[PDB]
Amino acid sequence: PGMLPWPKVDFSKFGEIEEVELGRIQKISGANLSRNWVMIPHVTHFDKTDITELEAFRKQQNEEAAKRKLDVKITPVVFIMKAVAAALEQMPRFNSSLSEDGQRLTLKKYINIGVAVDTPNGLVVPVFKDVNKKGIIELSRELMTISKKARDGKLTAGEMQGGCFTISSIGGLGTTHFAPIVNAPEVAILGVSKSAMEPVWNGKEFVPRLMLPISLSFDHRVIDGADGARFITIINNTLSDIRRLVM
Amino acid sequence: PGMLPWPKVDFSKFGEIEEVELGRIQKISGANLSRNWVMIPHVTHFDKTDITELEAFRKQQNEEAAKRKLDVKITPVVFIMKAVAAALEQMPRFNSSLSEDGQRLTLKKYINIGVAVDTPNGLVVPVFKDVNKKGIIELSRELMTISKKARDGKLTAGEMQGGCFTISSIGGLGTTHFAPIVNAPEVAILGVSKSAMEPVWNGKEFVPRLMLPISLSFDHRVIDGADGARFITIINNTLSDIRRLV
Amino acid sequence: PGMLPWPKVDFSKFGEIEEVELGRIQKISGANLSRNWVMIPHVTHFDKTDITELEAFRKQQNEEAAKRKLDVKITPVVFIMKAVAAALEQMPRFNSSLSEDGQRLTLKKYINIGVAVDTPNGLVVPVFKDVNKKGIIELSRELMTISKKARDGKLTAGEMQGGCFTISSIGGLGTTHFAPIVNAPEVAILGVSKSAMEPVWNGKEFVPRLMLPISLSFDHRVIDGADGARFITIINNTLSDIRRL
Repeated sequence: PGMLPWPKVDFSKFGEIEEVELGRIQKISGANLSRNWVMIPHVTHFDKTDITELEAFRKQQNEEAAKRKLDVKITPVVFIMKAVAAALEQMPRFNSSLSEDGQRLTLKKYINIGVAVDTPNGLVVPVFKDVNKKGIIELSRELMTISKKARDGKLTAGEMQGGCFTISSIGGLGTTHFAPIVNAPEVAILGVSKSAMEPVWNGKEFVPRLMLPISLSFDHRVIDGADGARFITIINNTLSDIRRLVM
Repeated sequence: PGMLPWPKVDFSKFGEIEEVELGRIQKISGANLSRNWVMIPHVTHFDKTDITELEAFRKQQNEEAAKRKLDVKITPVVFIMKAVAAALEQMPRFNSSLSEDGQRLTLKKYINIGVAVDTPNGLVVPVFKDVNKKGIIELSRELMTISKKARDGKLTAGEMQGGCFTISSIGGLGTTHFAPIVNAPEVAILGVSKSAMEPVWNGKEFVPRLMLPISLSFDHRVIDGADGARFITIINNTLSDIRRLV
Repeated sequence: PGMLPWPKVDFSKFGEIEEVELGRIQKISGANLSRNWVMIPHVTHFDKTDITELEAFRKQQNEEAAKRKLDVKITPVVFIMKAVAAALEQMPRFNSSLSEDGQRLTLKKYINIGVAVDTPNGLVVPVFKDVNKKGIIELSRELMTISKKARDGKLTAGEMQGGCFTISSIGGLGTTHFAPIVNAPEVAILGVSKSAMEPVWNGKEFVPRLMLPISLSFDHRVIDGADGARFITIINNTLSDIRRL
């Protein structure tokens, strides 16, 4: 509009350089991000959830699947998808998309969750259908299947759409927290960082508990701060108690 | 300008949908927020303040107001208001507004603070006048009244303006920290998250202390990083030491 | 465009005011920030690094130069400079700049790092050249000189040009973490907050360790989430395993 333009400077004046044309994909990504960033007023909430019992449960279930030879591995991100899916039911406004002119809100009745997955071509986001209607075992098989397909790059565009919400877990690579960008036309995204044993006050003394840090970036046009806090809390509570497993 | 449009998707290829029009109030706020988001380069500072003594002082104070029947609950946010007000005097540049062209900064000598209150239609921000000249009892009394007014939706436009700074306390609902958006034409906003008992090093051992996490988002055109850190430290030091309060 | 204008309010209605015109510098940096904020999709990563051994080594080195009277104070930010420079080597894509149209990426082979320094007129960012080639003692002396120069306001043009990466350490003044704005045309910026002794699990008990909080904002058009995590982890690992030097 009436602002300063990009800073054009001769980099060779300082030393050797090398210029590279981005891939066509990297360009599309960059274009979507520039739009998302400018159009969506971002607010990020941070939180930590006690997954001590979730972890013991996950290992317990993997053992049971091992003795009867099921060839299925339950990763912790499966429980995160389920916790998110449950939360989208209780707070339907997070399961939505805002119109282009920002006038109308489309409330989605179906629950599909995109999960960021690392490929040699950087992160991509496959979408899992009806997370709310599928069990841990079935989702784990899907995640397993989609994983290798992801790392090979044999991915169809059709598999990468229909998302209502995104989960990005980068804790395996690091960070204690992060502030992600919302994936339009979705209205929110959950970030997951590395877990760690922490001293938690029980009322008389500190006790070691396995804490999982999470973050929630949301479109502030659609969601207000109070509703954001209620949402990340529900996810917290759900993850810190796996009685949701016994339907 | 020359960027991609909002994605168009036929959402019904996926399942049942329901399109709904936003409320009048909602379109206005989201329109304010879009402007605030792009015209204000945001920096967010995070911090934690030891409120162990403040909590004991607060429960002591209104158990005596109960003894004299003053009909007033002292909420924690009242103390945060005073701490912010005191910090605004010590660093006047935080109590200001940038002109549209960004050449002129208006330093305000008055101190009014907007505080976010939850209502049936979401958070609203009523403004409290001369926070630096009012006592804990008076502010708490206004707070009870104005919050009650806000929930019924009877708030007046005059009670919604004159703001110099904004406080948003959502810790009663959750989060350990958050990064809020500045409410133009203001310059800074303070967020308050949920408190927790945490192990704090005393020099020889860890001891349990009640820690309140706070956050400060500010207009980086007006405020640089060092002053932002100095500002949140003052708020921290004021809340962690009730002497500075009185 | 199709957006609200800046709010228009007469503030004298509410009480005493005083309008002040910004200095030229303040106007200039504010204009830069407004563009950077809008043109760069920001993502901020957070982390903590165990600097217990670094701090013990740093104090040993200072006490040595002290008795020899060599006039050199090693500050923690010098180690961070070395850690970042090293990371810039391992992950060259952070050592770069994106074109105005966002189609071309300029990979640099030189490593210059700007470090935020406080002055009577606020923070300024003088650039230190060839950090990957220079030692800790040498950088410490450079830092002392340029810092005194900045506080006196005698920094040349060239002394503040050529940066590839910015480090802003405000931990001496406060904060437990913060999310800074990328200094275009750079691609990332590292913030450093106040260190504190924290309990750390060793497998059977909590032991006290000195933890330094760091944060990383970056141009998400160039850097994705995974590589952002890898980058901040390298700096973390380098700072916690001082042996690596």
